[PDB]
Amino acid sequence: KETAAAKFERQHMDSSTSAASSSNYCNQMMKSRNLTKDRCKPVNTFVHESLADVQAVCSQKNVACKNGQTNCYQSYSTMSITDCRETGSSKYPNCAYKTTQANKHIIVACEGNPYVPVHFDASV
Ligand SMILES: [Cl-]
Ligand SMILES: [Cl-]
Ligand SMILES: [Cl-]
Ligand SMILES: [Cl-]
Repeated sequence: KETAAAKFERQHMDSSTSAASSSNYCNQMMKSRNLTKDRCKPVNTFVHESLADVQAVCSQKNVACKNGQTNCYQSYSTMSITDCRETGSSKYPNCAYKTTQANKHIIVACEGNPYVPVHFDASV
């Protein structure tokens, strides 16, 4: 029922902040974006750029996706992102995440009309 594009926005977009603030950013966002609902999603990246700038990556550098598909695009410039990863001591339903803020290029898979981001492949 959620479209592929809407799910990417929900899981990866956080334009309201320019960078992860505290070490608690991931616990708060993973919960409020409903990613710790049935289980603890183990890894998740949030992008702190406008939605228009992330959508523009679909017209940037075409590269292969880790899975071998070729609809992946790497942003030309670096972007503010937050990596959220469960700690060794996280346990549904008490999900615990490590927050790591960084500035790097993002790689996303794009599809449809309009051609927008539908999957977050990696960051470099
Ligand atoms: Cl949509
Ligand atoms: Cl939701
Ligand atoms: Cl991710
Ligand atoms: Cl994804």
